[PDB]
Amino acid sequence: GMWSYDKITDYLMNNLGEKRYKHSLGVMDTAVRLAGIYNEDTEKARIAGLVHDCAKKLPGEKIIEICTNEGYELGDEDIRNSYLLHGLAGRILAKKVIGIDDEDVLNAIEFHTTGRPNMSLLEKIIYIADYIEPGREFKGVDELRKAADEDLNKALLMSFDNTIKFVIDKGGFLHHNTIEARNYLISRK
Amino acid sequence: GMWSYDKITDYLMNNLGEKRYKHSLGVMDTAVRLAGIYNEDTEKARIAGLVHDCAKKLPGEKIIEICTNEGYELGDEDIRNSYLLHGLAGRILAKKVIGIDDEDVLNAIEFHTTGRPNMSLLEKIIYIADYIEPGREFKGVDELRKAADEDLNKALLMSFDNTIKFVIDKGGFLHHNTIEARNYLISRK
Ligand SMILES: [Fe+3]
Ligand SMILES: [Fe+3]
Ligand SMILES: [Fe+3]
Ligand SMILES: [Fe+3]
Repeated sequence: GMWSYDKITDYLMNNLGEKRYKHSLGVMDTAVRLAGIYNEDTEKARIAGLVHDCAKKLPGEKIIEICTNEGYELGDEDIRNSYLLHGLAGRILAKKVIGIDDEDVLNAIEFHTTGRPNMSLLEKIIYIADYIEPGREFKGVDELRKAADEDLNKALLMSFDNTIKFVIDKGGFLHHNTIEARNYLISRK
Repeated sequence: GMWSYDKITDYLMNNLGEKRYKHSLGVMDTAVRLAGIYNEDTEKARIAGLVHDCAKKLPGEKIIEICTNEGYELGDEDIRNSYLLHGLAGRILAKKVIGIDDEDVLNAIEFHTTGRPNMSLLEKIIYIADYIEPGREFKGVDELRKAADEDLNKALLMSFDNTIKFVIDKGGFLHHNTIEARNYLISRK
């Protein structure tokens, strides 16, 4: 069955450490706030936000092993940036360890690192909450916060654009889910 | 059989018009020059460069119809930027109308608009020649020309980066082949 809130918080503090656990509470609170604005279920928002980073502190090799063992097919393109995953590994832990069965919550956890095409409202909220939670501080966090409060799709687009430019600037790999997520928003806009 | 050079030039002038035909001769000459630098076959370079834009002046709807009729499966992601495709339609015309059978030449024509992972030397030469042919003039064309003369992979990477940033800036769609082409170069670098 599903773990109690208190059992979950114990598990997250143990696995994530103080700083990342505090981040997670911030994401939770932010997800709940956005849920209020957009009429999303508050408890779906609270649980997905709370547990979204449950696999964050695992080594990439272990993340890959968890995903592979549970039946997910990963390609070389998924393995080469193993950081990214922690969303899928987190979905797996949320389902198999924590006992969370809600499909929307599991998707929101899975795709929070990259986004994807045709995201649910909950998926969007969890994705953006990670960027705008109160504990975050970076150039432009404010416009992003404003946009999230008014026009969620705009906020995601702004985030995707920033990510892609940053990766280009750093010479890193670009994940297809992020590219496809952005295209999908442009085509609906 | 394959058309004579003179028949090809007649066809290109008629179909492309003066300005775009002149561009094509520039690409041809540039491809030949780069072929000399990199030890690629000069006649493969000359024909691919000459005919690469043979389908450029067709309407997008007709480009799509040519590709579909000849058996290529196009997705919504291919159709939404139909401009791009003219490479595949050009490959089809080069094979079925002009009588060009060389697989490498056909690939170089097909992928000149986007690039792709694991390009041949000829594919790379045709792709970059389009950007650096003498008739071109834009911010940074010079560094691109320098890089092409010394480090072809560097030049492509620079081009892909520029394209992606430009599309983001303009709010357009990003084609998976360009993203995948860039990732492939980063992973070999
Ligand atoms: Fe995360
Ligand atoms: Fe996070
Ligand atoms: Fe072209
Ligand atoms: Fe061209």
